[PDB]
Amino acid sequence: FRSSVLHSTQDLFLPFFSNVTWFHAIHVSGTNGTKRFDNPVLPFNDGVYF
Amino acid sequence: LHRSYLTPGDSSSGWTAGAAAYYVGYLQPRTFLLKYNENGTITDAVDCA
Amino acid sequence: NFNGLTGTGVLTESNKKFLPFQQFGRDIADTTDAVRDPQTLEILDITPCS
Repeated sequence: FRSSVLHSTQDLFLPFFSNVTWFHAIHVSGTNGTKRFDNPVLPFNDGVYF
Repeated sequence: LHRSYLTPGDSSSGWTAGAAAYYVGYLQPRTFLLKYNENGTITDAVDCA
Repeated sequence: NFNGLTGTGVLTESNKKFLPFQQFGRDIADTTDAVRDPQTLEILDITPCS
């Protein structure tokens, strides 16, 4: 706990104003009819702001 | 994803407005100057990079 | 020696409303001040041993 102090830490945080991969996932009824969505495998380098 | 039922006629093109969107960013070894409040909560941060 | 926070000092009553999840409690000069009661939810700030 720290009350009104300034502390510097060296950990793994999400950098500000970067590029985040919005991935839209939901049932997608196709023109043919086959239902699909956005689905691959996302790597976990060392952290995820889900 | 809910195969459940599709109700043809309203969702023929899949979706129009949008159901949900999940964001996946990547954490990076960064120096963060954290400002703690008198209650002990962080109000703002600063990344040197 | 509370939960491993070994140290000498005068344990007094404190107005340090800790955010509901912390325990250690340090300072800017990195001194291990307030410590929360491991058993109860009371916060006793430590002081030098006169």
